[PDB]
Amino acid sequence: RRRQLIRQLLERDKTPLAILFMAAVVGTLVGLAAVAFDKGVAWLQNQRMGALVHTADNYPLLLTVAFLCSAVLAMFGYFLVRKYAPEAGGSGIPEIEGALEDQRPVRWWRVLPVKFFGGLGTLGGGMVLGRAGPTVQIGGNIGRMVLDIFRLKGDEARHTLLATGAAAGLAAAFNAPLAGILFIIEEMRPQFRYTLISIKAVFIGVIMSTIMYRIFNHEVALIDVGKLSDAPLNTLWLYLILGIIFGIFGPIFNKWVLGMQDLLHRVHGGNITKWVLMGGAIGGLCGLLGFVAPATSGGGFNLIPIATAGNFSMGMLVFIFVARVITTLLCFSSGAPGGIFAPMLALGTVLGTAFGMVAVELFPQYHLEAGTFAIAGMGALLAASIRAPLTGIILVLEMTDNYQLILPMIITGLGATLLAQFTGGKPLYSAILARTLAKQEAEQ
Amino acid sequence: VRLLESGGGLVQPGGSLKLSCAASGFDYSRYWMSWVRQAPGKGLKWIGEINPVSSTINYTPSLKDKFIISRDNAKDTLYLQISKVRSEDTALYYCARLYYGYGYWYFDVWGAGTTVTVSSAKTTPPSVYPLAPGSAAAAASMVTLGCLVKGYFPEPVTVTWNSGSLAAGVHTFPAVLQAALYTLSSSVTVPSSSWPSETVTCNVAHPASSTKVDKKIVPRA
Amino acid sequence: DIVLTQSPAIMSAAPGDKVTMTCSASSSVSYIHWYQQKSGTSPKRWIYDTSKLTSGVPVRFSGSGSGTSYSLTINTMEAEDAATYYCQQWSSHPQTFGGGTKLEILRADAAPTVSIFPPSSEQLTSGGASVVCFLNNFYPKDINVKWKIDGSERQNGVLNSWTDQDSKDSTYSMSSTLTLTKDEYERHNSYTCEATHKTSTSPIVKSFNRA
Repeated sequence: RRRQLIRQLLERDKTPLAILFMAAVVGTLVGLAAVAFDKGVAWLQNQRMGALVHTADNYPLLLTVAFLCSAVLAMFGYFLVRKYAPEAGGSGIPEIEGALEDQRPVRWWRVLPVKFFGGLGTLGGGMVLGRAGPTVQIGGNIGRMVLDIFRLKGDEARHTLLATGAAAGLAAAFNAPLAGILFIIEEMRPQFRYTLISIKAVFIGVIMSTIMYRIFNHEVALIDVGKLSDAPLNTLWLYLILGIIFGIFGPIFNKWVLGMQDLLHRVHGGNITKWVLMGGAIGGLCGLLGFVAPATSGGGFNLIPIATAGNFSMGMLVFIFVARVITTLLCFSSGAPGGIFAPMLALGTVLGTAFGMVAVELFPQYHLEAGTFAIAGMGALLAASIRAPLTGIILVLEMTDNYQLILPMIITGLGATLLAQFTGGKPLYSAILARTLAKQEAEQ
Repeated sequence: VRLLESGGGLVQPGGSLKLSCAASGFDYSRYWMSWVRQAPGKGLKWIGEINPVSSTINYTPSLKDKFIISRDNAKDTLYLQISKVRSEDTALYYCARLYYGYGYWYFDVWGAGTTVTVSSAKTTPPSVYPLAPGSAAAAASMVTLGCLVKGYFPEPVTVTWNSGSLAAGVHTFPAVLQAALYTLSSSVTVPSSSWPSETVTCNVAHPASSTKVDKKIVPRA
Repeated sequence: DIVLTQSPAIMSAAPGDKVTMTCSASSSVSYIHWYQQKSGTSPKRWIYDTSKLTSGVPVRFSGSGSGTSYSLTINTMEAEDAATYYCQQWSSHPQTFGGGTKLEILRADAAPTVSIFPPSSEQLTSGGASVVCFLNNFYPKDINVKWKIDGSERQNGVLNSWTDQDSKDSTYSMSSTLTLTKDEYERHNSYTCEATHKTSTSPIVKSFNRA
């Protein structure tokens, strides 16, 4: 065996130039697609908020047109999915993990146009869903599409091009190349067996799509929080406790998303019309809340800098929290096309902040600033629910550029994954794939 | 790294004054600033602190608007407004940058501090008198000289000999207050041959009453 | 709020000697700090977090303690160690300070050099007559001064002031000023200054005659 090992070492890191070049082309396409998607969404939210001025007089007519618009967009989305590609429903990440396990097809000819225009409807309609799902899935399918277009053979090419397209998608959703690479090598990849995935190719693809992102989003940030304060050693324990809180809440939140997934399937029993209409109702409800109390709807990115700065009151924080737990559950569980990463970033921020506030009044001698707890908690829900701490920590880092909070962030995120395990719970994406795969049997 | 606080001085009881603290030699922004004071002949006492963005400002358990601590990061300057000044407020005031090791904060760097005097007594200039050898005529290796600075208010007065070139053998006593007036004397001991021969000058200054006097000590006729 | 009580308010120790001062807390504290304050100057952070030395603080300086009792120690004390030491604790809010400890350079006894001065010509011109008497460089601090006009004692109009320990000879100095009215001053002739100090049973007298 030692002779085989020696042979492999001596042959390590030699990826066929063709796969690398195709990873470059994939990265470029995924990046362009993610830019186009983001712009379309923004344009829709804009138009919608522009109609509210052409009808800004009759208040009831306002609360009416907000709802109608959002309903029509949500409905268009649910329709496009339920009618053409059922698989493009929800996050899309589980499905792609399945494809990495060769247990789920990659019908790109269907998913690409459906996930794109479908998500455009739901996101542009104001629903509490992120761009992460749609872009990562479109990424993967783009990778499959190029694989098929150049009829590339071998597991590696199939596995590599699929994984890079996914990573570049994540990169282009958050402008976070490192988070995009780490996500594949911590969550997406098969967790129980070896794989022929070329990291360097993933790298190339991510770089390419991130550059495509920069070509269209120069001089702006998704989340500008500025430079926060430092964290003394004697304050570290506070970040542990907060992790324990996320730890008890992580599993619970997972139970709810899955439960609500079932409970809502009952309401329409799988009927495409009761489905499309239920979605139209949730969507419209979001467009409605998107005016009355904006902090309860949308992606949540907007309310992050504010909450971190301490501009919200405790009561406002609790309100926003509960309302968002409800709208997030309602939107994701309903099978609507969208991600759950950002909503969880928002929730984590709010919870983290509230905790910081409490801490501040309880420990004046620590000279705390609630925002450090907001940043530490921002990725804590991704650590407790999806259970991919390293990717969350690096994503937050890449978005908030507050590396001096690195230790607290790791301490908080680790506490969450430690407490989430000893309270049971499962990696939400894994639980979902395990669910699709279980429902695929017992149905034979 | 320098902390220079000013604004102190004489204030009438019940009146209000604003102390300032000019910071320089480091980024003023990432630092928590704090005020502390020391009453004459007594211990130190914390007044309060203020974070970088002025979003947090804590005080000693002293009621209401008695203290108003503010800061201007644009001018790197710290401020302390005191109101309804009473005798207990007469003390030396120090601004201090705050920091920490393990996390149990300390007063990193302190300033020279500004003196605050609460009184209704009026600013009075000093009278400087030369203290010549009384009869002597008594040559010895050491001849002690000096000058009396009496009837001034309020503190302080600086006394130096020969513009400070004469630092050894100098003794400047603490001022004593009596009948609302301060009095202090300074003694300089020099070698006997040197004093008659050359000039031994005492420089007194009382900025408060805009007074500057140089008194040349001359033998008695 | 936490009350820090420093056990020795004043202490004297000759150079080269283990000196130790205590800082007791009313409640439980941790990682206390120490500040050195020399007469006339601003406090300087000396020791922090119970035993860490601030950059520039001599190794002869050490600190230790725990729970509700801490202490600062100086191994083989030098002459530049004389100052006032304040302990401080921000383990509880709001922070508090100790009463301080005064460290004085014990040394060899020295008799006072007494010098007496008659009122200046400039002062008399304004109806005042201050008679200054200096008692320079003596040790210990304890000392008694007695004024005598024409052999008769006088205690009214007398003001005294003592300097703090000197940074070079570690001796003390005192000034005694007898202020009178020009008319009072002129109706007498003999003005004497008497200094009584440990270094002698018989007082040191210095005087002058207006004639």
